[PDB]
Amino acid sequence: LLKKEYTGITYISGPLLFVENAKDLAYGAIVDIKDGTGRVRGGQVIEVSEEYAVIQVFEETTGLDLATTSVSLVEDVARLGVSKEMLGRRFNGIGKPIDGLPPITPEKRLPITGLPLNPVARRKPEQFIQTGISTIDVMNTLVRGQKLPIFSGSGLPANEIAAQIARQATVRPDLSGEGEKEEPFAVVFAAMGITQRELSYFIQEFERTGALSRSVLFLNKADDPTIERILTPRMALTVAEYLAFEHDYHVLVILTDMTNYCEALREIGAAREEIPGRRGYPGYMYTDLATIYERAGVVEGKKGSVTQIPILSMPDDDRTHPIPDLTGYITEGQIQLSRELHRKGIYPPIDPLPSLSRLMNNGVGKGKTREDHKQVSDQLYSAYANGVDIRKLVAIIGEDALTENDRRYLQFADAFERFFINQGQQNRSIEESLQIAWALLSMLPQGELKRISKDHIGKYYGQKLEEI
Amino acid sequence: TEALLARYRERAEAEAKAVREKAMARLDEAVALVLKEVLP
Amino acid sequence: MIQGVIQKIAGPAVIAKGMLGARMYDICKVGEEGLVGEIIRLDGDTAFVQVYEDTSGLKVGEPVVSTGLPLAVELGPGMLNGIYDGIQRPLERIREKTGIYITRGVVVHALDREKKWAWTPMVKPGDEVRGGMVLGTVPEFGFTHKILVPPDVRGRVKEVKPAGEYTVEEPVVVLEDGTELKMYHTWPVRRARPVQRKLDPNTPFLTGMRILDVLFPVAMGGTAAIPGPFGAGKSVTQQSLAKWSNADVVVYVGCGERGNEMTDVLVEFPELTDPKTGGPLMHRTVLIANTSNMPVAAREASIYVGVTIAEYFRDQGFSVALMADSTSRWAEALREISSRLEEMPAEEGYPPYLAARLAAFYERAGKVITLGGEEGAVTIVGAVSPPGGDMSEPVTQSTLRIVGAFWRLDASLAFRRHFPAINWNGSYSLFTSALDPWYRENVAEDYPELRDAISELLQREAGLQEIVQLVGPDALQDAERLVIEVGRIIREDFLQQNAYHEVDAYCSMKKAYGIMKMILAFYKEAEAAIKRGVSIDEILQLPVLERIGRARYVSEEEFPAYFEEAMKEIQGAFKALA
Amino acid sequence: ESAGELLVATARTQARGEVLEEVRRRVREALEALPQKPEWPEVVRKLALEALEALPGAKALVANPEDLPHLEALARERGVELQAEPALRLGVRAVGAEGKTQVENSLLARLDRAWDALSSKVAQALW
Repeated sequence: LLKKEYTGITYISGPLLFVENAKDLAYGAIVDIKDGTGRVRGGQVIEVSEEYAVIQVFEETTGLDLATTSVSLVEDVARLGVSKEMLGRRFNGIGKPIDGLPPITPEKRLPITGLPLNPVARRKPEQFIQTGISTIDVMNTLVRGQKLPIFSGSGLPANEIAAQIARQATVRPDLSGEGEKEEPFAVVFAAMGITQRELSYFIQEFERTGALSRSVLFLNKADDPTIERILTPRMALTVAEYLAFEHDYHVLVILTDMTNYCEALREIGAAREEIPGRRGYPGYMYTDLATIYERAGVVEGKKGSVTQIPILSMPDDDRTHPIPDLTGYITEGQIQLSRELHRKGIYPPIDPLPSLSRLMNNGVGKGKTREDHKQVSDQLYSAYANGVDIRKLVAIIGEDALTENDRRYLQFADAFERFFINQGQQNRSIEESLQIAWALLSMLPQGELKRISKDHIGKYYGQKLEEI
Repeated sequence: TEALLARYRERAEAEAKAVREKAMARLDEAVALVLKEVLP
Repeated sequence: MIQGVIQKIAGPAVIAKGMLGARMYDICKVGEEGLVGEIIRLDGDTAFVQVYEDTSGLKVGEPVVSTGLPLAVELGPGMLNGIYDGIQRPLERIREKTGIYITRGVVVHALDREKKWAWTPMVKPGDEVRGGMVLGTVPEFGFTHKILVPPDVRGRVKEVKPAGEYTVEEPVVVLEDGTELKMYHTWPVRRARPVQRKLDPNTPFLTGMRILDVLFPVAMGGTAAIPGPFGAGKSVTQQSLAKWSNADVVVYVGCGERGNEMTDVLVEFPELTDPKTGGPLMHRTVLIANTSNMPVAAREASIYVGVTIAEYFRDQGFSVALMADSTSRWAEALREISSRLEEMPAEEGYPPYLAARLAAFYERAGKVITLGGEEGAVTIVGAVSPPGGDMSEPVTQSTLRIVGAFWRLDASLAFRRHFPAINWNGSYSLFTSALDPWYRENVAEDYPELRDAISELLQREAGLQEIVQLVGPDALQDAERLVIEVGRIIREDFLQQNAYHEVDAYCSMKKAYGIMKMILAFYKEAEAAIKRGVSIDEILQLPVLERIGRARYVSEEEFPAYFEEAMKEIQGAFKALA
Repeated sequence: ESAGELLVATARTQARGEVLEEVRRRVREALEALPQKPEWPEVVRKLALEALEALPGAKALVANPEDLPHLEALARERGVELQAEPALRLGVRAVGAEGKTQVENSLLARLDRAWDALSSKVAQALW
């Protein structure tokens, strides 16, 4: 309960300072750095030795000095106090309220880094989330427990898609067979380097839909300290796991602009002169991102769940950039927006071909959705790939030279983009999306549907595009 | 309409007063617990 | 034992002072919690330790104890049907002890010590025993686990315990020098286990995938690398290798990859059936799991542990398949530790000895004569995760100098939902010539000629595609158009395979040969018809094409009848056009 | 809709916070009233003992001149100097030999560092 203070500051440079006699500072401990003016700023121990301890200051080192600066221990392990009463609050990215309300009374203090989930303790994500968006529901299905990012661009509407998914996300027990009444999603929202325009959009949307009472918001703004950007997703996921696996909640985590997280990580790595990787990003960026992304899933013997929908803006629309590249190696698929579709006026502008969901098969078919889902999706993929290839051919050798089958594939590609992908702000149940899908597939000769068994073609083929 | 908001405002005032009144019945005991823990 | 204290903590690395006499690559317990680590540098009175566990909360001045022994695995009955951490700790036991999260510092034996095994001696008093001989046997799950002599142990038998039920600790044979031989022995994971002789691979590592089994095979003791960008199908391909391969035992190493994949294996396999044995698939599988968010340095330990266990089961006389979920993450771990050591990097930050480590790992594969005189084999398939799909990276380039097959995944094919998504233009195999004798007597006498014809058709299609994409299909002659169409038929009806389909997931060699023969027969008849003035459209609109297009979804037990019928129908249809 | 429920919840939270602030004030006055209550020598001696246990290499102790008449016997017994300083009341601090480490055991600081841990128990007691 007592306070230990170290005054042997020997060196300050960039975001680091060296403390001389700090043998009792554990590796990874949190400290308070008090300035001559009495202002206190935080920091974490990143290396310790008999000679000195290297501290990483979360905010700029302006105003510190070697004569009147003192470092005090705060906790051996970076922890966060969590309570069910977190729902409906706002926090600043280090965990402190910015809602003008009294601080929470913690039921428990949890280490923010968390602990790895035992693989034998997990269970398979199998419950299908209905997002109301056909391009996701039919072709890139999301299931509870999944980690499915949105690969966005600079000026593209990824925030709109995230808000729409949060609004329309439902689980449809009627198809599954349990028949029990659903429960709503809690939303944990972590913002890193977010601008006021985007924050205003999100706050207004959540207020409009009433979800701001069943949500927790951690807001690191683009005017907030950069090194604090590394704590935000970890605190968000600590709260998410607490709620899900101790109170049986179904949480939906949105991490907006993970590109900002990776930029902060590069800043720190460059400061510490660690061995870089591909474009100056630290060689351990993959492990660091995994420690955030692999905190989703579903546990055996637990009713709750954690779904993650990270949002990252691909630099220069480049998919081979280290940030998207490493994310795609960790996450379970990705939803990639198309600048071309956006310029054509399509919302949501989700490109199917560079989009994938890896957990779709464990969430669709018999006893979940309806039996033709997987084959319909496969056939749509084949047809759209052929349509895009024929479109490439047409841009060289003109439309008039096309065979009639190729002309059909062209018409399919266009109708797809204009009726399946484009749906505005509408909420489509899985039944309506599958109906539209079969309507588009009916544009092709019944014999070219090689991915679908005969029975399904008989059952559903032949509906026109008269849907209204 | 505004009637629901007025009713909820009355409910909020009632709840706040009720929480305060419930608290007043044990304040000294909580002070004693905090003193026992904080003192050595 | 050498005891010292922590002098410095930096990530997965700890420097311990007072360790004069500690040896290179020995195991030391770091901290009050006894975290496992390996010494990798000695300097004066200090030792650099890489820790195979999380280091948060450690304080300077905490004890460091050297065990005197290198990193070793327990090798004995109890490993089949199990899932292990990187340093061989049963994860079921870890869960039962620490709940749903992996807490650090848990000490538990790799092999259960309270289990009873039915022991059948195969030796008698007075018998001379050399390294690797079979002392006896114990049933495990339908396998016949042979209790071996450790490789570096010689002597004469003094007493043999009679048939009965014993734990792994019971001395089942005692030698004259007094050395007690149990059901298990420890082996260092960085020393390759010895063999009598290395053989020439002459039989195929059947996989269940048509493309890999036909165009780019791997021999039973060969090595393959399967690199690919994210989303291409590495995990699905390796899981299918594990489910359908003709190996006796599969050691599946999840080095720094998704934990849902480990859960998927654990949940699904217990319900599938071993293709040959008939029992549950899990019963032939060893799982080594060091997921992405588990400690970084344990990735290397996981690789070595898996390869040593594979060598052990080879030494019992089994054909073993080793899958490495990503060697790229092993390379990343080495890069991290070299960053802590303050070493100077080679290309892209990796240490210059990366190629040496990869080479040593892959050279443990091979068909061999065991020290016991029986034939064993270990087959290694290695997954590489190049950043951006670039194949000019150090890990892929270092692997390509040592593997005998190069299964190249392509993101363009995966975007079009063409799976397994193997670039047949960029892939190769150095085992095709050596496996021809086996094919000519186990598949068909002319199988290699059909395979060569299909490869030639694909090469012609690749040549024509560049012309078509710029000048349109109509500009070609009828022969080239037929080649384009047959190349498409090969792609969609032969090269594509659905891992999630109840029948198409697995394909036998006979079925692949049948599909190829049907395709080539159709091509010959179509060429004849083109010369006879038949229109390409007439050929394409034929109904036999549907028969060939649905042939892969037909089951094995009825495929030959379908095949005979379709072969008749091909001639019947091309006679109809006249 | 739930706007009224938001009003109710914010009122409840503000009330709970004000109640806890009242409890905090009661505790802090109770602490600052110690230098009068005849135990205030024994408590400062116990705090000094704890501080000395905190620093193995302790070389000095610091306390207000009023606390000195009680801490002198412990200071001399423990082989550590004593100094009169108008520093924080309600405790003692130990100074390391090199002069770069220091442990303080004020009761106000202990209250600050224990409030978060005690809040759960206090809330369960009150309600």
